[PDB]
Amino acid sequence: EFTYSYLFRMISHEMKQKADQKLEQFDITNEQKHTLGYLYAHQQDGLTQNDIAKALQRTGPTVSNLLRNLERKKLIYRYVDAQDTRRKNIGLTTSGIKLVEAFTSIFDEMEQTLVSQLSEEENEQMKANLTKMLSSLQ
Amino acid sequence: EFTYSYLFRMISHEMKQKADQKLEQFDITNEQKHTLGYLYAHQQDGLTQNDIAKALQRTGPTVSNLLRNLERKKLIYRYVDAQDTRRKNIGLTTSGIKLVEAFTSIFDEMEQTLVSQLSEEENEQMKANLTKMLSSLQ
Repeated sequence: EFTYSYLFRMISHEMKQKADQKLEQFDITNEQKHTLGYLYAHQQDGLTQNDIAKALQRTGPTVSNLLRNLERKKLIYRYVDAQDTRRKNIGLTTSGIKLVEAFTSIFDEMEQTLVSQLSEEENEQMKANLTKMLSSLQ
Repeated sequence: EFTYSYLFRMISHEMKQKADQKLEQFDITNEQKHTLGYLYAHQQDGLTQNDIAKALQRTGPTVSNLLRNLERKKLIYRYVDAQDTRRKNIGLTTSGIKLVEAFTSIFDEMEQTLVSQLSEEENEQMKANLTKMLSSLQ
């Protein structure tokens, strides 16, 4: 019916689509998730908009628009940099951190939804056989 | 045990690397391969650069450049459409036809090599399960 090439390509595509759908249930886009995640990981010393734009490889306007959107929801905050007052640093809020932590539910729920399609034995057989297939491609 | 997410992602990644490797003998990029195959399947319809860019979901300048590359190799040619001279249609030369058939054979062989990793019963179950999981993801 279908080739493996087709099945794996479509599964890759649909996994990405489903993760995006689940992320949009938090009213978050992929770009926004990456922004929040960047702050979560890298805010310890104080980040400016320019730092964020350079790290994400996006334009100033894109980053400015992203941050305004997130700030309306109180997911990010700003504070003046006392040794460079021409610059604001951008931080992730307590609620922004909780939301980023909640994103992990997406991968987990997706995996459990796949596992639930099969019996425990069928899952073990399928993973063993996928592992064979993977090994042959390496 | 690994997750399905991990296994599917890695299988797709390794498929991509192996397909890229096998493509090297043909001296074409993945975009060029897609273009040639699209022409093979649809040139009878009278295809322009714009039709190709839309099918590929790539930008105009990228597609124009790719077509010049294929044309220097004499894999494709163009002809003005007498019913609409604003349009140049694209066709495969005989070498373009032969090249598509050659790489199709190689990729068909790659698929059969993957099938050969599992027994008949294992393949039947694997295709059935992958089909169900693809369905679960909508």
